[PDB]
Amino acid sequence: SKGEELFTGVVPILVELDGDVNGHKFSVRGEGEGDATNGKLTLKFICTTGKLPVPWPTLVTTLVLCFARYPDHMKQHDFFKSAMPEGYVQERTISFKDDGYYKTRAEVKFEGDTLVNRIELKGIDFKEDGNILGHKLEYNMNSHNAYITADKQKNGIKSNFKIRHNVEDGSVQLADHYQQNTPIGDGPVLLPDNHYLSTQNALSKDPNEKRDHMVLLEFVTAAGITLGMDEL
Repeated sequence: SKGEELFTGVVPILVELDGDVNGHKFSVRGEGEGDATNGKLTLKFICTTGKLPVPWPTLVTTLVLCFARYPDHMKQHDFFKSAMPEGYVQERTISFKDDGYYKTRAEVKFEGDTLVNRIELKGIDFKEDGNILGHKLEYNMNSHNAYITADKQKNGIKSNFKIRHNVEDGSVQLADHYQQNTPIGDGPVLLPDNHYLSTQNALSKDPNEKRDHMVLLEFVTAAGITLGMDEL
């Protein structure tokens, strides 16, 4: 598979999200670029419908793992780029402890020269003055490692991991992610050995932006697969 060859330079990114959480509807559009050689993403997200009714951090994981940096001696475990350009479907349920849950379905694929992430999100059973609908989460994102396993019986990968959102009162809101990815096209895809992605995020604001928005810098790097015997 020559999908990896599509990520050797800097690749423009488009993210479009339609959301509906407890009947609060919203849209987000993001634009930026990805640099898979460094595992680097830089995007600016706009809530195009006005006010985002959930905290920006709760959408970070939903708003392009094909840009993770896989070390050379792990390239054969990079499912995400192998599925390109025909792309993959990314599906999650994100269960917020003692609160509601998101269900997401995304298509990540190339459209022209641009990597596009198109997401449908439905949120259900949230408390209107909980941490999510009540906007009680701090504007940041803790670094986290997410374990990846192959899903042979689906030709894809799966992953479950916990995100820990800092609450404004010092407590922590748990967001349990269950994720599954499957290719869109029928080409050959890499089924990795078990490994993890290591992720860091920096969230900020654009001074000259009055719209509700999030400026995001993200690094994703693959790890967890051992070495030792490499002399070609």
